[PDB]
Amino acid sequence: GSHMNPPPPETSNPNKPKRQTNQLQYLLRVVLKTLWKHQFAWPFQQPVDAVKLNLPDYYKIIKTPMDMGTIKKRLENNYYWNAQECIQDFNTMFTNCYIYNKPGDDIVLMAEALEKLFLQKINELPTEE
Ligand SMILES: Cn1cc(Br)cc(N)c1=O
Repeated sequence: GSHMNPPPPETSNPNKPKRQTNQLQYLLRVVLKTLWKHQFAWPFQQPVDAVKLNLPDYYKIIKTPMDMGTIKKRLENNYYWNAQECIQDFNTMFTNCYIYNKPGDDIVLMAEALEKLFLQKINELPTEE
């Protein structure tokens, strides 16, 4: 894509130690699955293309970009060590949305719908085996 967008967040790095936990499996099989398929998922399924969306200040404001495309790749490619790292990525995606966009903008209502499902699922994050 455009050189004016940053490189996406890292999804592969052999230097970072990896593990596959029952909680990370839940995060892919329940949490990501639930949000990915939601009618409102599409703005969150890949990094923000600030060029295409004509948001030139997006990456001036948002210095910790995250999206569900990146999280899906992280989960499928076993990038994470623990559930907290993955939960932190989802919370970053939501907070970035609420910081950048005006409250009650469509994008905000979409994030809110996903976040509601997210909280319900995360309260049921299984005990670590
Ligand atoms: C996350 N997200 C996605 C799209 Br599309 C447009 C935005 N303003 C945004 O914040």
